[PDB]
Order: sequence, then C-alpha cells, then structure tokens
Amino acid sequence: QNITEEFYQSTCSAVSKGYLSALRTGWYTSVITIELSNIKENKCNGTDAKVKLIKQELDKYKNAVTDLQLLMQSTPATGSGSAIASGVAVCKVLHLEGEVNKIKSALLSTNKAVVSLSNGVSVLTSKVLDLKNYIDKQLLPIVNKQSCSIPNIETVIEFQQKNNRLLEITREFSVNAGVTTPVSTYMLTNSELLSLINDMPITNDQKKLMSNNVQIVRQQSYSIMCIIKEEVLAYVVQLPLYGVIDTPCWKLHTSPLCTTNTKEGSNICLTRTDRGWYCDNAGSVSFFPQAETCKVQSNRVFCDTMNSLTLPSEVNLCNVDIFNPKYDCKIMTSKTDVSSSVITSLGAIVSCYGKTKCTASNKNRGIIKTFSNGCDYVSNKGVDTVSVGNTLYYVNKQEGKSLYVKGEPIINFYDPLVFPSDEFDASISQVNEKINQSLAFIRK
Amino acid sequence: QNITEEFYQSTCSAVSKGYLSALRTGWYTSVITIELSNIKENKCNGTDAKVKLIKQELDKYKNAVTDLQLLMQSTPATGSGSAIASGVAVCKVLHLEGEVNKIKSALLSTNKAVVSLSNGVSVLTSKVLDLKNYIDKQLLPIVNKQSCSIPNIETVIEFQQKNNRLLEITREFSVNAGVTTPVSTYMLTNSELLSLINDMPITNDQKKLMSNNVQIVRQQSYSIMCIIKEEVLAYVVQLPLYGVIDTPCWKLHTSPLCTTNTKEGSNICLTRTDRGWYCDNAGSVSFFPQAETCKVQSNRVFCDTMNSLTLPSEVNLCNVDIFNPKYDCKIMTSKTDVSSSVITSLGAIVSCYGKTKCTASNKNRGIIKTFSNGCDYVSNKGVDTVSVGNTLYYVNKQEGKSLYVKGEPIINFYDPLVFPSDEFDASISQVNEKINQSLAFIRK
Amino acid sequence: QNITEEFYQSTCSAVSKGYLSALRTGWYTSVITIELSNIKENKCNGTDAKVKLIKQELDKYKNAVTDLQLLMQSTPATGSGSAIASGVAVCKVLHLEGEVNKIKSALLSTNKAVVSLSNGVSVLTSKVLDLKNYIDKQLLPIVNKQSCSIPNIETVIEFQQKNNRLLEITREFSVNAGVTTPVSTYMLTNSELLSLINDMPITNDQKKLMSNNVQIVRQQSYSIMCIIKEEVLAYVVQLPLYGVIDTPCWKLHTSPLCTTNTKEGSNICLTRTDRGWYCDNAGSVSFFPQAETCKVQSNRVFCDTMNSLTLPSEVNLCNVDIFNPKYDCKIMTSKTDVSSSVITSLGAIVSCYGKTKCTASNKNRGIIKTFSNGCDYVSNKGVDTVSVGNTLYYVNKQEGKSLYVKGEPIINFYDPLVFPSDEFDASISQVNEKINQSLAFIRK
Ligand SMILES: *[C@@H]1O[C@H](CO)[C@@H](O)[C@H](O)[C@H]1NC(C)=O
Ligand SMILES: *[C@@H]1O[C@H](CO)[C@@H](O)[C@H](O)[C@H]1NC(C)=O
Ligand SMILES: *[C@@H]1O[C@H](CO)[C@@H](O)[C@H](O)[C@H]1NC(C)=O
Repeated sequence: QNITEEFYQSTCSAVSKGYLSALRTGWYTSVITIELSNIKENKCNGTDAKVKLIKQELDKYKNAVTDLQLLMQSTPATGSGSAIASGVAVCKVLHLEGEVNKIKSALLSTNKAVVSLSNGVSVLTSKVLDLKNYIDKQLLPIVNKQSCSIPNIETVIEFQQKNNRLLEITREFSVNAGVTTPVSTYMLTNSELLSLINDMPITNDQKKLMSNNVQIVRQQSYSIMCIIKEEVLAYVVQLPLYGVIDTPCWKLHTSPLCTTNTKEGSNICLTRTDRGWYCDNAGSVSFFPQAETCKVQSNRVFCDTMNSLTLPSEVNLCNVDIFNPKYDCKIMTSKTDVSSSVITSLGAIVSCYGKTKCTASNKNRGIIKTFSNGCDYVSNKGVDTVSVGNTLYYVNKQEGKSLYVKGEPIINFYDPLVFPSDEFDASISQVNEKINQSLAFIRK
Repeated sequence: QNITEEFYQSTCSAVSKGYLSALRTGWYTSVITIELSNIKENKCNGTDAKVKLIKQELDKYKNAVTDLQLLMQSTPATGSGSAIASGVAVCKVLHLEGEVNKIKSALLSTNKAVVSLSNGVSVLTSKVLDLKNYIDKQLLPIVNKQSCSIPNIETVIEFQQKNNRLLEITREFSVNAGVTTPVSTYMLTNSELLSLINDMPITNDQKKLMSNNVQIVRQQSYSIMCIIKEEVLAYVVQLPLYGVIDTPCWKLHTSPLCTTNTKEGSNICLTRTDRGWYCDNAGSVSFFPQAETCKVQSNRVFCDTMNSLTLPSEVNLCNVDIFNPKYDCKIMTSKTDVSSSVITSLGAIVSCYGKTKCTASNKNRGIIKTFSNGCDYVSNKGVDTVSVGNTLYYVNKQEGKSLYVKGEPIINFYDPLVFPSDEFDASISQVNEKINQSLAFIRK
Repeated sequence: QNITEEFYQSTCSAVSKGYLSALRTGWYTSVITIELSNIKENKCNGTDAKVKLIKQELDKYKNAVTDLQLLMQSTPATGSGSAIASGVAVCKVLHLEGEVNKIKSALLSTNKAVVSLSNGVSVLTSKVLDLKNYIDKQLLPIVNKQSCSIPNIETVIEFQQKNNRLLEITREFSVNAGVTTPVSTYMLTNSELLSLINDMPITNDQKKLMSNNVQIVRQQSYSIMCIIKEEVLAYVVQLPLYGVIDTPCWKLHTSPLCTTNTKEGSNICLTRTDRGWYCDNAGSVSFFPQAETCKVQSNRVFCDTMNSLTLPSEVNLCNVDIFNPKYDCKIMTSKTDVSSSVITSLGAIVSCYGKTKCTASNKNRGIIKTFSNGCDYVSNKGVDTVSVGNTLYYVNKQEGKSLYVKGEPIINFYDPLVFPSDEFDASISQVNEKINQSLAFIRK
C-alpha cells in the first residue's frame, strides 16, 4: 500500500518497493457454445424488401458458418503452443465423436453448466447465444412456403442484432488464425466473464481480485477456436489462475554511470543490467525482463510466469552491496556518454554528460534543480518535470517516500587504462577477472 | 508430412525437420473499385424521421468521401516502400488522366474484368460495391423535389447496410495512412478473395494452396489506397505469389551450454546463434531470423523472402559437425548461467544451472524426469509439461519422432582460463583465434 | 522540397537530406464530454417487439455505463506516465467536487466552450453526444407508464445509431485500460478534430499543418478516460504541439563494410552505428534511434522528442570525416560477412560478400548492374529492383538527386591481425586505443 523508492548514487539505479504480486501459474479453461442453425438455402419467390433483407442477413450468417468451417480445418502451428496447450487439449477432445453431444445435452435446459469431458477435465460450459432457436422458429416459416411469407421489420432488426455477435466472432477468429488475446466482449461479455469468475473453483478473495481487474484478466486470457459441428459452435476461453498472490514485488531502474573527466576519450561507463520487475516467489525470485509482460494496477503487479526467469533471492543483494560475494551482480560497460533520464515510480534518474542541459522544474516556479555531470536523482515532491537536452519528461505524481542513498559512484574505483570498456553482458567479478588479467600482462 | 527432431547434446541445440516451404517471391496486384455517387447537398423541407435518418446516413457517406479525398492528397512515406512498390506503381498509373475512365469502361457490364493499364500491367479489376447506382436511383428521387418524398424504412436499413462497407474501409485506410495489412474482409470478402485467387495466372496447385490458407494469405497481403476520382474509389490489393514451393524447411532451436562446476565464477558458457527457420531455396538456404515472419500451418511454412538472409547450403553442417571447416559455425559466449527451457516442435530443451529445480512431468503420474546440471532434452512422448524453477511450460503434443544424438558438450573442450567469455557475435574459428592469441601472450 | 542523397563509399553509409522537421515538444489537452442519462430500470408490462428492441438497446447503454464505472475505479499504472502526465493531471482535477458542475454549466447552451479549471489550465471542452436529452425526452415517456407506450421503429433505429458511439468508446477504453492511441474517429470525429485544431492557441501555419496531417496527428495523440459522474462522461484528448518546425532533418543509412579476401576467416568488418533520423533542434541535434517513432509525409518528419537523444551538432561530421576529432564516430565490428541490402530514400546500398549474386535491374531491360564484393550503391535513376541472393528489393521511385562520394573503404586501413573484431558498441577512437594496446603487447 505504501510505495517507497531508493536511489543508489553509487550504481545509478533505483528500486521501487511496496508492490504486491499476482503471478499467473495456472489456467482455467471454459467452453463457450453458440447454438447454430444447420439451415440450407431456402430460395423462394421473393420480391418485397423485407424478404430480401432477411435473405441478405441469412447469407451473412451462412458465410460466417462456412468461414468457421475452413478455419477449423486449418489450425495454425503459429500460436505459442506452450501457452494455449490446455485449451488445445480440450479442443482435441471436442473433436471426438459424441463429445459435442454431451455439451449439447448439458446445455439443453440452462445457459451455464458443468460438464465432465472424457479426458478428466471438469469444464464449465456456457450457451451464450441461441441462433438455432431463432432461425428455426422465427425465420424458417418465412422461407419454407410456396411464396415466402412477409416478416415484420422488427424481425429484420432483431435478426441483425442477434447475428452480429456471430459475425464479429468469426472476424476475430479469422484474422488471428483461431487464437485471440486479449479476449474481447464479443468472445465473452463482461457480464459473462464476471459470472464465469464467480463460478470458478477459486477462493472468494481470488474471485474479488479477478472481478476488480477484469481488463487485466482479459489481457492475460486466450480465446481458442475449437470446432463447428452438428449445429454447435464451440471455442475455449483460457482464464489466468494467479497461484502467487501478495508477495513483495519491486521494480529495478538503471541508468548509465560514467566518469566525468573533461577530456573526451578518457571516460569509462558501466550500467547495471536486468532492470525490470522482481517478485518473491516460492523461496526464489521471479524476474520479468520484458517491459510489456507485467501490468500494474494500484500497487499490484499482474505477471505471467511464462515470461520470467527464476533467480536466487540473493539477487536482491545487488541493491544493497553490488560488490557482495553471494551473487555476481551483472553489468555492461561502455564509453557511450550520451545524457538520458529514467522516470521511476517516485522520481527520476538523470545521467548528465558532456554539455547537456539537465534540469528539474516545478510548473509555476521554474527551474528548481540543475544536475551536474554524473548520475543523480530527484523525487517527485516539488518536481513536476525533468528536462534533458531537448527532451521534457514528466514525473509520476504518485504518493510515496523516496530515499537518496548517498555513496561513491563505483565507476570511480576503476583505473581507466585497464578497464574492459565494451562488455555487453558482464559481471562485477567478470570485470575484476579481466582486470586481473590485464594487470598480469602489464606488470611484466 | 512426417515431422522429426534431432537434439544435439554436444551443442545444446535441436533441429525440427520435415516441413515444406511456401516462400513469397512475387506480388500479384489487383484493383478493387467502388462505384461512388458524386452527390451534392440536397437539403429540402424535411421533418419526418425517415428523411432525417436518410440524411444522417447520407452525411456519413459524404464524410467518408471527403476523408478519402484528404487521405489521397497525403500519401505517407512511412510505409515500407520496398514491399508496396508494386501497388504504388499502379496507383501512380491510376492518377493519370483517362485511366479511371478505362477501368470505368471495363466494369461497365460485369463485376470482374481484366484491364490492361497504360504501363504494361495486366491487372484484374473488381467492382465490389455499387453505391452510385443505389444513391442515384433510390435516394436522389427522395431529396430532389420541392418537399422530400417519404422513403420506406426498408430503404433506410438497406442504405445503412450498403454504406457500412464504405465507412469501414475509410476507417482502416485512415488509421493506417492508406496502407493496411493484413487485408480485412471489408477490403476484400473471403468470397471475393477466393474468386480472385481462382482467377490468377497461377497453377492449379497454387490456387488450391492459397485457397486452403486464406488467412495466411491475408496476413501476407497489403491493401493500398489509390485514388478517389470521378465517382470511382480505387485501391490496390497486393497478394503474395509463392515462387518457392515444397522445398525442405527446418527450424533450429538453441539454448545456453555452460560448464557445471560447483564454484561460481569458474563456469563458461556458449550458445549457438541464428536460431529460426531455414528453407532450401535455389541452390542456397533462405534463413529467417525474426520469429514473427513465418507462419506455419500443418507442416508448411509461409515466409516472405523480404525478411530472409541467403546462406550457403553448408550452413546446415553446423547441425552435423559444429567444428566443420566448410562453414564457420557462429556462437556467442558468456558467463550467464540462468536456467531456462526451449519448447521445440517435438519436445523441450532444458538448460539447468545452479540450484534450479528442473523436471518433466506427466499429467497423472507426476514427475517422470529430473534434469541434472547441464543442457538436456526430453521428447513429447510420455511428457506433458516441463518445470524450470517457478515456470511451467507445456510440450507440444504433435506426432513425430525425436532422436537424441548423444555427444560430449563442446564447452568442456575449452580451457576456462583463456576462454573469451563475453563474445556477442562470435564464431567457432573466431574463438579459436582469440585463444591462440591468448596462448601466445601467456607462453612468453 | 528537393530530396538529395549522398552515399559514402568509404564507410558504407548514406545520408538522405532535404527533409523538414515537426517535432512534438508540447501537449494541448482538451476535455470531451458526453451527456448521459442517469436512468434506472423501468420494467413495465411489455410484449410487442418495439418495446423489447428499445429495452435491449437500453440494456446495452446500461452495461456501457457500468463498464465505464468499473473502468474509472481502476486506473492502471501500466500506461507511460511520462507521456500522459498532462491529461492525468486534468483527470485528477475532474475528480474534484464541483468541477464536473463547471463543465456542465459551460456546455449548457453550446457544444464547444473554453473552461478555466481550478488548477490554472484553460481547457477547450466539447459536448460531442447528447444521450441524456434523447433518453429523457424520447425514451422515458415510453417506459414510464402503467403499460409501456409503443415507440415507432424510427425511434428504435435512431437510438441504436446514437447509442453506438457510446458503446464503441466503452470498447476502446476497456481493452486498453483507459488510455488509447491512436485516437479513433469514435473518440473524436475528423470533423471534431479539425474544429478543435482550428480553435487551438497556435499560429495559422500550425493549424494548417495539423489539419493537413490529421492522421499523423491522431497517431501522435492520446485519449485518456477521466470520470463518469453525475450524468457526465468526460475523457481527455492530448494533442501534439510541434514546438520544432521546419528545421533540417536527415536520415542516416548504414550497412556492413568488410574486407573481401578470398580466404574465409581472414576478413574483418565494421558498421557505423546510430542509423536513423537526425533533426536540427535548438543548437543541438535530436536523434531518433527507434524506427517506428517518426512518420514521414512528403518531405516532413513528425517525431516525438520523448523518444530522442540530444547530440552535439558535431555528430554530423561522421558524415563528412569519420576520422574527425571533434566527435568520436561510433562503430561496431565483427566478422559476419553475410550479404545484405538497405533501401534508402533515393537508391540502395548493397553489401555483397562471399558467393552471393547481387544485381540491379530495370523492369524491361533486365540486369543493368552487377555488384562486386564489397559495399556499393545504386541510385533509383534507371534502377527498379535490387536482388541480393534469393531476395528482391524494390527501389523507392521518389524524385531526387544522388551523389556517389568515392573514397577508400576505411576497413582497408586496419591490420587484420590486431583488429578488435567483436566490438558491439565501439568508436573509431575506442578501436584505435585497443589497437595501440595490442601493438604494445606485441612489440615486446
Ligand atoms: C583479482 O585479484 C584479487 C587480488 O588477489 C582477488 O582478491 C580477486 O578475487 C581477483 N578477482 C578475480 C575475478 O579473480
Ligand atoms: C589455432 O592454432 C592451431 C594450431 O596450429 C590451428 O590448427 C588453428 O587453425 C588455429 N586457429 C585459428 C583460428 O587460427
Ligand atoms: C594511438 O597512437 C597514435 C600514435 O601516437 C596516436 O596518434 C593516437 O591518438 C592513439 N590512439 C588512442 C585512442 O590513444
């Protein structure tokens, strides 16, 4: 609840603390059915515009069904099989003879129903749309006569309204080769999603968590097209199960740390690597290197462990002692002293080099801080913007406390002559070993 | 048809074989026309709601036309000119005086027609929508009187249905600066695409191939907005021509290969580079380094040669002898021993290091394999999942045969003291030359 | 207006000149309101289809309002706070008691109106849709009786037309966690955008610039959901302010430059780094490293300075003398001699190595140029395509003048034995210092 931050002047890095986890560790698959009409062409002597409008909407229904049939013949390998493997196993079961008859029997009287498939998966099925009932009762008497009977204009509008969701679902499944994410309101309405969450074999706090973050749940869910067979359209919705909840999470921010000599070509740089989200998980730390894999709402991070690395908990000691022997703190080295800034959760890191004009301003007071050459930091308390060169960044105005941990920039502990300056994935001990090797080649 | 796999224990890499190619090497451009109405405002004494609804839909038609006019004045350079250059050459021809009169004459009696343009391109043109006929015959008598005549509600609904495709096409062309990909059903319906494929100057197996993979064809096609001029809206659809068909294709998978000493800081790593899709092509190999450039359907890969590299066929010998003098097998080196796994076509590579808990399970039996430190592999036969640290991966359940090629991990052939450990783009011979240089600097 | 190009044979790089800048340096926020109906359920004895259709569309209105309410309770941190910080500051003001009453008073008589908020921001507000007027006057008398009165079918269609924009706006704000970019025509119609631009506190040439590039303006704008409160739906549109206009801009193109010895393993390579867009800006140069951050229309580049680096103007001297002491020209080194090509603004760079078949053709004449081993270039005058290996590239047919600046490839000035060949981010002086160090270790 209380967000705090710590800037480390020695390593030009900051850690944003106080975040709570929700890591996806499991999947809950659910079958969504649409009752279809196995209509055949019913051309009759037709002229008045209402029959034409009905026949037009009926052809749009007919093309949607044939499009789903060619879509289910070809199932592309191009999805990420490791993240849809559950639902794909259910679709392979659905292709069995008699399984669609089973779901067809369970949704015979109600819209929602639990169905035990023939593979040990107790899935929750839904009937979200009933087009066979509408077409066979309200439309077929209209095109199964000698001359077509005249339907009312209310029927034309209601049929375009009901048929619309089938057409949009066929559009999403067609452009995405049967696998869509996020899951749209066409695939599952917010009302249907909340009812599906409420009916899940999870704790009540987990139902409240997923119900209060339905948009994040949609962004971390998949919709997989199964089969169109025997007047039934079935597709699987894969919802995330957050097996890791309320564990401490923190975000590491890094920026280049160079020396600030006045003669160009004589400066060396180092930047901590592995910036991103860290969360405590089962005696280890789950690290998320890609920036788009974790959604934050309030102080809660919602990550997928599929794109994480598992690190020893000693990885946090790079934040307290980068020179600590329990974990080899990783860095990259260079000579690229271009000024830059990183907007953190509660402030801004500024790496100012060369002649760059770096400053921090308040909207009404003007410049309140001028950065000197090196790596520095400013909290969001009293600061609105940070300007670096010709770029203006805005500071996050979120409430919290920042702590400036003063310390000597560690780049000053290195003799420039023997520094390894172009290391793209090194470590503190890796650099020290390359330096020990250059001192033995130079002593003789 | 038969998918096979080979895991190389010596290099921590796997090759998935048996795939057939379809590489895009050409473009087939086609002109899609929409007959428009050069209507002018026709405000008359109007009150009843049906005239207002018609006038509202007519203004939505009017804004769509002016939006396309400002869209064709500004053609952004931001597209990738090298992949739309064909259609852009056709749009430059269409801007000539009299060329729209030519297509206007060919689609005078039929919907589809071949047109020889004034630049030597024999394009296939289509009339997919006729709004000038509908507006000038059914709507203008309704707003060209002293007082507007009253149109029936069927006319209001039919006009919103016909005008809809124009409005959606204007939306896609507006948000994408005139160049859209993939090509939506609004740009070209599946029925129109299949008819366009069938009418193409290609072999019958190529028409069957593109017709059975229409969604992949859409994802590898472009729609370019040409011109709105003289009651004609024209835009080019660029369809892929697969000049390379049924050549062997294979997918290389790589994972870090480190030594497993018990003292941290004493281990060295190496990873094969250039993982991805390889296809035999014209006496050479077409390599696709980016992961999203090749769509797989069944055992067929559909790539665009635009994002390929051409390599000598000897590049396959990195799979049989990484130490082979005909091709310099490329690697990258490091000391980053973080555990990870790679899901292949028929199994999983696991690089287990440190204290990470790596295992392979069956859904009902539990843990059936525990990986030791190093790089190892498991087939999908009897394995459902692979757990590495806090992450659970699912194995692809596709049928095929895997071959575990046992061999000494080549990282064990290197003396750690003189190994080059931070090489970001090296080669087997590059590393040996850096080692020969470190042994001459150490012998003295 | 006149686009020119310069190919540097010595460094295998080209510079496309003559482009004019438009850099985003500020934001103009604007409030978009939708007058809503605080209706409550009004179930009455209803049977005929017109009441059902109205009640159905009313439930779609009701769900859209509750979806926006749960959307405004949860505001995700996941947006990029530094680029939405303006609008977020306005939304925080809008959440104050009485501020929605202020905008509700200013849009009491007109659609557009300037409103001075209680935070010093003089925002331009708009009333783009009026659903409270339509529902309370045309719909409530239809469900506030003993038995529902019968509405005409025109009312059903007009209500689905008016309610549609609310439903689409709720869809975009829901899938994107309240922050959408680009800004759709649903968020702001082209007519409303042009009227908002015209009413902006900017010069007349800036109104003409943004009005002639509305699609680029949309792609560089943000729509942020604020609050739904007291029969008012408010959201902020953030439009770009281009503080840098008509400054010279140029695009740097680079390609690998290797030696062409006949014995593999004896060749060294070097590639200039920092390819992309450069624009003169306030006595410095704004560099844009990512490829998708700058949209080009004609000869004008539209960039966001948010994703730029500020460089000394001496960075242009890498184009005139890469060996020039005022700026340390950056390079990367390797031994990866794979053939490739780069399509420039007026031609094509070709790096041909090994046995690769590189050629340049005219559509009707055939092969007009065969590249030898090394880095070379061809203008678009007389050339249509460039083939490298199995890949065919199309040359941009834009009019301009190219200049081939002959010069010795600088890779030939380096002794291969002491060259640093795996540098991932080096510089000309960095390489010379590593060479000076290898010559001192070899002289003894
Ligand atoms: C470098 O030498 C020092 C001095 O003995 C030693 O303490 C340190 O551990 C060495 N570093 C490496 C990486 O071997
Ligand atoms: C390294 O030296 C050995 C021994 O003569 C030789 O066989 C090998 O080719 C050399 N490697 C390189 C890259 O020069
Ligand atoms: C390398 O040595 C030469 C010869 O004195 C000198 O001119 C040059 O500046 C040196 N380069 C570096 C990077 O120190």
